[PDB]
Amino acid sequence: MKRVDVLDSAMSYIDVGQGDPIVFLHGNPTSSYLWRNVIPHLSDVGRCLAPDLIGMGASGTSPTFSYRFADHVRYLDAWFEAVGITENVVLVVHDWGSALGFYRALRYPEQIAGIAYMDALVQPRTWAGFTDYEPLMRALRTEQGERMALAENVFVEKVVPGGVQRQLTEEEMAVYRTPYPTPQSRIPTLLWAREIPVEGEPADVQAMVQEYADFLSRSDIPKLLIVAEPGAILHEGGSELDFARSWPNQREVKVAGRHFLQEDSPDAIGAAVRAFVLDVRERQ
Amino acid sequence: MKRVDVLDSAMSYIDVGQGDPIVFLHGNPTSSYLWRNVIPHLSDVGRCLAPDLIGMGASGTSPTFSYRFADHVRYLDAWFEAVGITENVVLVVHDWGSALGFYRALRYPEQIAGIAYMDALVQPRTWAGFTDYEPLMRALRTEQGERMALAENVFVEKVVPGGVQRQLTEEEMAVYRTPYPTPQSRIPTLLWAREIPVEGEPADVQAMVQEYADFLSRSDIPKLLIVAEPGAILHEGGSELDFARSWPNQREVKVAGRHFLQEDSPDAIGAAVRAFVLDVRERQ
Repeated sequence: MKRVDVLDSAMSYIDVGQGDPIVFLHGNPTSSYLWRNVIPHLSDVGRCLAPDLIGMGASGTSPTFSYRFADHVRYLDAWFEAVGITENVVLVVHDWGSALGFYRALRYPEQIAGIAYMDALVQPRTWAGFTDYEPLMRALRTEQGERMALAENVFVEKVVPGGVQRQLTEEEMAVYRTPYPTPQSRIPTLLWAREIPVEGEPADVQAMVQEYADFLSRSDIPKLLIVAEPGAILHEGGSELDFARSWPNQREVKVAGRHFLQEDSPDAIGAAVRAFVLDVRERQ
Repeated sequence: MKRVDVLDSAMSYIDVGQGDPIVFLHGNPTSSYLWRNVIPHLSDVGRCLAPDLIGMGASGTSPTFSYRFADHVRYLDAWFEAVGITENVVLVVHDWGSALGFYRALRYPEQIAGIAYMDALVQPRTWAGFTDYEPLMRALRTEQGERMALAENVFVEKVVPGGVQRQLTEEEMAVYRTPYPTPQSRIPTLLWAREIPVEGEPADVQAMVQEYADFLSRSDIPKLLIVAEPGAILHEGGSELDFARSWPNQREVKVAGRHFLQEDSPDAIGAAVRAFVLDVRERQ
């Protein structure tokens, strides 16, 4: 991995290949590791970059423990600028990664050549859309959350295995556990749970997400929507997937998987993203 | 103790006596407990209020783990407004409590009848000014701080006993460690170490503290400076105590103690504050 100072911390990142950039943004509680089997379908047709968000993966931590969505936006902005990823960017995004990439395309659309997204935060959430996850996420946003996320590491020990159809090896789980050895190291996972805009709160993230939803639903940026079956956030019959399916200049591809679909169908995801990237580069 | 909702958390506070308000503000890593033997010298001549800052004492925690100085400013502002402590207020402040009270004085001087302060943050600091705390406070502002503050709870187990001349009882230490049973509960103590403006950094805190320093050094608000012998932040020979003695309309008293002087001379402190308060109310 490479590494670069960002603000008061340091961000590690995968950087393999040549050409126009293809940026892979992970979510909670994962890292660039999640993309390991998808990137090889792309590293001969583009410069693949996959950063670990601050406090996650192999990256540095926030010395002020500033782990809100706004903080991650600032850290990732600093990373884009430091590395020079400002022209003809294909974003490949998932979970909070989508929120970060969507927001970036909102503010710098001239820099974005295309967006491929999966189980994404496409608009502010409602509790109905959480379906199977509603009791857990609700509890994480009450005072129980400190125990569940920090003392019990629930995202790594339960959400990750729950969100994969196949059985993870012990080495895979060891990799996912590596950034989070102590309760005081797991604050980013709790914050990501508490930052989700659900029916108005938190109001600042709700505003940012509403803004990029309003923009992307009218933006002619080329898009690939990868839908997992049965999926999680974006699922058949759900209001959020319906909204995503309204977006313009968009193609859709279906693959097998739950929330962490990369662990179940990486080759199909990589093949779809590769067709997309070639198509997008054709019209530059 | 009383308790009131403030922003997204809840603040516990002592509220005893009646009449014009006298507000006692503690710093790192203490709580209103620090004033327990000072308030009885005042509660027959004023409404004494002593809030525990968010994440400390008996108060609720910050669900987003937002523990910077500006966050505490917002939470304490919400307390001031909810309890309506906005007229004829005498501030009795110490350590980071002083920064908060000073900053309140800066923005709403019409609400402030007088300020009694001890071992306070009167202006941005220099590393020399730290004297024998310099090794600790340098280390905490490096990557070792997480181990020292979160894993070892250095501020409660070491800094508090080291800042009192007498030996603290078992019950006293049991109280002081009550908010901090786990590493993930100790984030406020580390944030407080990292937020001190030292030689320009952090720059936002430095701007705030410089602003209230410029203001208070020229303000005619009545002041009582309680100087501890030998003290810690405000010591003989130091530039910070010299600047503090620059401040107008001020009376100075001396008592025995180190940083946590309330634990060694609470009756002297209480008598000085009571005298100051009665004078302030007589002139108002």
